[PDB]
Amino acid sequence: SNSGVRLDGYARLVQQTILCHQNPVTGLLPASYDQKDAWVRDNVYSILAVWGLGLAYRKNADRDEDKAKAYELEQSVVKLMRGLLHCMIRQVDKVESFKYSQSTKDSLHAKYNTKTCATVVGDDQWGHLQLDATSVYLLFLAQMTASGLHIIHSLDEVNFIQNLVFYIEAAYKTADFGIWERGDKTNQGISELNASSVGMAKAALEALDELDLFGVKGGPQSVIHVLADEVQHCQSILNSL
Amino acid sequence: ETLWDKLDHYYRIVKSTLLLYQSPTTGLFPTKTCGGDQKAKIQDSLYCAAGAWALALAYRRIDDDKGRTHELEHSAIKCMRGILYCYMRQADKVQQFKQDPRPTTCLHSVFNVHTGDELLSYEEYGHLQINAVSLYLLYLVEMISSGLQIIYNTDEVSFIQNLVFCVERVYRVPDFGVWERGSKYNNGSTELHSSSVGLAKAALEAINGFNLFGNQGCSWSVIFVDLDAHNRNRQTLCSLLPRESRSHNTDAALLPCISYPAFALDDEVLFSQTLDKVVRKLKGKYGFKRFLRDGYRTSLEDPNRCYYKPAEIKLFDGIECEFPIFFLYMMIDGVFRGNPKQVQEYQDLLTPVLHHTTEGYPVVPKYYYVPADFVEYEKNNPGSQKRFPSNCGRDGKLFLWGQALYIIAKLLADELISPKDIDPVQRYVPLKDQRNVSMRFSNQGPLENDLVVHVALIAESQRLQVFLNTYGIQTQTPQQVEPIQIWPQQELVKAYLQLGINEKLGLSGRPDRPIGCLGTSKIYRILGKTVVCYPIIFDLSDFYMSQDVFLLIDDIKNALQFIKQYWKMHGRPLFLVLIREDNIRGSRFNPILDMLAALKKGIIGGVKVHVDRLQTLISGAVVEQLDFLRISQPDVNISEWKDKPTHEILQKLNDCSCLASQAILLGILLKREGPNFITKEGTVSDHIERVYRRAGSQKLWLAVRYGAAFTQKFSSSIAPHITTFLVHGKQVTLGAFGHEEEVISNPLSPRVIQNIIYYKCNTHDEREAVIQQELVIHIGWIISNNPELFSGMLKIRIGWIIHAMEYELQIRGGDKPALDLYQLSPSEVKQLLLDILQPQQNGRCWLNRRQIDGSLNRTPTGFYDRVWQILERTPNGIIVAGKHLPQQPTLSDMTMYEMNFSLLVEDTLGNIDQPQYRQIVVELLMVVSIVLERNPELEFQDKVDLDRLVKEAFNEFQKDQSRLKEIEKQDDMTSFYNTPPLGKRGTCSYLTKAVMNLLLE
Amino acid sequence: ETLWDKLDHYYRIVKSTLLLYQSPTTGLFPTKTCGGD
Repeated sequence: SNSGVRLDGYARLVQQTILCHQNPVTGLLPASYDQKDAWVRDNVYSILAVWGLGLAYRKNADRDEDKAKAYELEQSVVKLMRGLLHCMIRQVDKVESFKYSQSTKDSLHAKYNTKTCATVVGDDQWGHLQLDATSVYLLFLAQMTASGLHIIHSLDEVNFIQNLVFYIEAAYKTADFGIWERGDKTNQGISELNASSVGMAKAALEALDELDLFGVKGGPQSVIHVLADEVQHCQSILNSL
Repeated sequence: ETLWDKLDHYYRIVKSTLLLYQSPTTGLFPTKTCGGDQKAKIQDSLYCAAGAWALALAYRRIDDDKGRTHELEHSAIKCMRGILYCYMRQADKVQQFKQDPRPTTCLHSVFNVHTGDELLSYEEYGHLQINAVSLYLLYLVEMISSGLQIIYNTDEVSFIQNLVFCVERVYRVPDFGVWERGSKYNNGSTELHSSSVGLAKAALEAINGFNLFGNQGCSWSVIFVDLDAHNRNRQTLCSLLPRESRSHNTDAALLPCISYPAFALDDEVLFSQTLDKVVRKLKGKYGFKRFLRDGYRTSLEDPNRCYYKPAEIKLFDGIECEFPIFFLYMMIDGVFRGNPKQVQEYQDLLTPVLHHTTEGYPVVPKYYYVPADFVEYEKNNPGSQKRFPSNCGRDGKLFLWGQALYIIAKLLADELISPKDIDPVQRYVPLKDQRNVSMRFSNQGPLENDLVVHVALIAESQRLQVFLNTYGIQTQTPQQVEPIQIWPQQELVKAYLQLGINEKLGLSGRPDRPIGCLGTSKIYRILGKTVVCYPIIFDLSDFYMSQDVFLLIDDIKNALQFIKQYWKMHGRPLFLVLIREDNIRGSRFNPILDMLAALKKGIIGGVKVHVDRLQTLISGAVVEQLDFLRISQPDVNISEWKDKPTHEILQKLNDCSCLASQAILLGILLKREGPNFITKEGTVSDHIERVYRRAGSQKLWLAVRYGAAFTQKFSSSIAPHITTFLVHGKQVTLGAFGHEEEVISNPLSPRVIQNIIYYKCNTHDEREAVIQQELVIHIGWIISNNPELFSGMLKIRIGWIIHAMEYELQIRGGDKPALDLYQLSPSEVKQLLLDILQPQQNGRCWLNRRQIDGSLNRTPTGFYDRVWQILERTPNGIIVAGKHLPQQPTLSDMTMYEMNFSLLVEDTLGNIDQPQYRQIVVELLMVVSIVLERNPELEFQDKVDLDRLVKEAFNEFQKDQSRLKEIEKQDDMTSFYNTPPLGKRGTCSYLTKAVMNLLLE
Repeated sequence: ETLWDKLDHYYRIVKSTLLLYQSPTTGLFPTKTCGGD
């Protein structure tokens, strides 16, 4: 059929463009070019294509080969998201320090490394403040949890996610470098509030209101609890600016 | 000695006994090995083929078999192909039986062996037998699962599907039985048999979800099954399991159905009880008899009367033949159950009776008979004398079925094979593996029931959705589930109807039948689109009880209980519920909140439920696939307005607003002019439908009932109720009180029953049709959920029950005029019926209680046996209401527990006009029975006149009342009715005094 | 006592002895339960 031919062509294009540099074990694709680093934002945004391909392939599979292909795509995106979660969970001290007071020194690094998931730069050689990346990551994680892709295994990860919720819950009064990593309009960056980060964080906070991470087979303690005042404050700030 | 000698000896035995007389033209064995008989059965050839297949399976274990296995596989395949060709030769009969089953349209079971054509007319053999087809299907699926190939092309798949469709409805049509005689009297009547139902159920389990092409198959080798038919077969088997038939207390034919061929009794305790009863009641020195009082080819039997005369069965007892073939079945059961002692004891018992050929080959004679010089001596001493071998025990005549069973039993005993090899499908499992099987036991274990059922909530309108949300109720509109589609029940029925159509032969597919709740509980995929349906309770119904929310609460609760009890599929069932905006209707909006809040709580009367978004439940669940489609008060009186002209009636209809007058005018117009007349609002039928729907919307019950009677609509569930009433043992009679009544003793087609009831309705009254329908549905529901309530009643009559609750309501009204029952709500009608059905207590007048008991035709427990013992000890007989019950015919025809004696007693007792008089007579009979049983010295000198005894008791009561209360002689015995039977001076004392007066004289 | 009590007791002992010392980073148990090996 024509639909099968189009799906095969799209799968070939995706394989030749994205999947060539998946970097297994770690599961993080390089952030293009010969820089040898893994930016969180681009790595999260580089997944919607394969996720949509798998979602479209699942509903019309009805065959061993197509079901296997959908299995492979879903397990690949699960691998990538687990790789994302590992690097963040390796830095619990940083988020614990950031939970009290706000400072640039106690913030998570924005550019993680390749295999062994180490640090590449110090705390005084890059702007390590990007709430938008964490917000969009949490929002998309909630979305794929809703679709039915298991991403969470251990209960301690639920506690880490709850801590990160408080880590990003103060985005309406916290200044950041920005999406472009250049501070304000000019150079010599000074932290300044931007509406994009607040809009990114508001939907992420709204998404995880009741969505359990254990699927339909969860328990009494399987959901993330969020407030509502912060959402209203973010909405008011966005409307004002 | 190695295995070679034993296998060679078995080969010689088979060649000299079994395969010698095989017909090369057709591959099917005949019934007679001498005289050139041209008749053949189906059971013997199939059993011989199974024995050959088992021998070949045993011989397969040698890599140097020299082609011995190949010949046996080829012979079995040829026999199966010949039987399939013979079955498919007759095609019109299958199509006819699929629509109107009857002995005329029955599939032929006996035909000539030389050309595979019919030889004897159906008027001399019946040809109605369904056990053979079920056993053939089971053996065919067993052989295919073994690894053999029998099906050639796709037309055979369609033929198998049509055979399954035709056999699905075996739970209603009576059969001729395994022995072809059926009733013990042998008069030409068909009755239900439990063995046939068990075999059909086993085949239905076996054929479900199986690839018919063997190793390879994608979508053209599967068979689809309906769960409702399997459930009904299971219920019928369970109800009719203790007794094989109403006329047979026990029979030897119950053995191959609770044994290796079937393995269908998974109850342990009841299976053991039945086995012990059969062994105790049918054990014999030379084998197992067919059944008691069986005059089958005995010495007194003569070949001049096909049907036995009455009272001949009494003379035929004591000379029953012996069949040693059942010893092999018992030995097979013993080895299957791992009880060596039983195997040894039956082998030692079978050793002396066995015969030998000229070469010493074993012989199993068919039956044993007694010479004519020991006819009377054997009666005095059972089994002390010796019998004589039959003709097929010396030379020239054999028994292929018996020899095949003997060799199978010997092969099983010699440990040459294993029980797993002979049962590749795992028909029999032990107690420790009944944990995660399909269609038999649940994952929770046999003695556990804690199933959790999923429930999905779907709204109907956005306004209703937001109204529910304002109160905290969460429902989703149908427009927000765009990927998911919700279809009614008719679409699935149409899709099933489209299946199973063949043009080469002519196939109509699955008949248009409604789908049960279990079938709709699944999720289907049609043309790549998921299809979900809701139970038929939610769809709009023209009837009136669907507008009562209490009835809906009760029926959804009953459906939930049914789903909980009879769900065995893997995965949780799916339940869909819809709420309509017209349902609340203002003040009737609170109890809906109550039920929905209870549903949200999690528990509904001890049944656990789950509620969530439909899309979440759909994802991660198994979806059924249907891939065949792509391949393929009134101011008008009747008397006053009867003679009015047509134009006046039309004007009155046009300018009147009352519903009752409009309905009566429409009825007069229909009766006089006809349904094709044209009125101001279109055709007569359209106007009647419109006014009926308007009455239903306004819910005024009398007008709705009148319109329903006009529309001639009937419920599609009367047949299950009548069939379960018949299988229970009770009887139902349709008619009106004080008028003609029709009695039903066997299941009938819906057309005949509909015609009879509609003719009766046209004869006597107007709305009794809908009242009778509501009464029968309520009674069936109550007996299904509370079977113990209807204990003591045999003949169920709707009209008498109607008169009963009418009398009770009139009594309750008292000074207030009695309310009309046509205007009663369904909840009030149900409450009244449940109140009258109650076992009744004191406080109220005993005359009313006796009237209610007599109207219900209630009988005391043990009344039938007491009557039988009285009749045994009554030399003359009992005469009542002018009817006579001679002792000699009832003693020489019937037995202790036979149902026809009870039927005759009920017919004799049904001539009593006053139900209270009948109750008093029954109590007097019980008193007489107890008194006579307690003392054997006193015996009756002549026939007793119970009317005389009742008159004497009434006169004695009159004298006592005159002595005590100074009451003069008053006519009628209603004063006797008012007095309770027990107390200071009860009726029992007067009955005992009359009894002693009769005994003394 | 139903199976729930025994299963709950097994859950408590497993939580108190086995799953208590699981490492969230790698999911591998250590060879010593004390001293921070």
